[PDB]
Amino acid sequence: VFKGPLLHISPAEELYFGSTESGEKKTLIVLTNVTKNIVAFKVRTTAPEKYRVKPSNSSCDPGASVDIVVSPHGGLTVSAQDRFLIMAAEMEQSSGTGPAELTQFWKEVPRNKVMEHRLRCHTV
Amino acid sequence: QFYSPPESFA
Repeated sequence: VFKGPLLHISPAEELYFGSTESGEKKTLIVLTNVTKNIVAFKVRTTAPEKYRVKPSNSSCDPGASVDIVVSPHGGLTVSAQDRFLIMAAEMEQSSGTGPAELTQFWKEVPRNKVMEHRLRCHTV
Repeated sequence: QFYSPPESFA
């Protein structure tokens, strides 16, 4: 329950991974756009080879909430050293939200406009 | 220290 300038993020600090009905370990991040503009967001991790992050580079309409599902690839297990990074920035009202528009946005957005929120993983 | 995972868009 983290309240930021651009996004509210659930959970606020620590990710819990539970077993799904298929045996996989999955956790959920929910980003809620608390502004009046589209907010583009990226997810980065300290273990890029390890996690499926669906989605990892998207956008969120004003007042809407978007789910990010995170799971280690089969055979890998969550580790307490693993962290996650949410990067977010407001877009223009007119801009599109395809992969090409998002990629161009992240090249032009100034650094001091990009919110960042860090999350760690619970293990024991 | 933070890296982009395999890209996944909407």
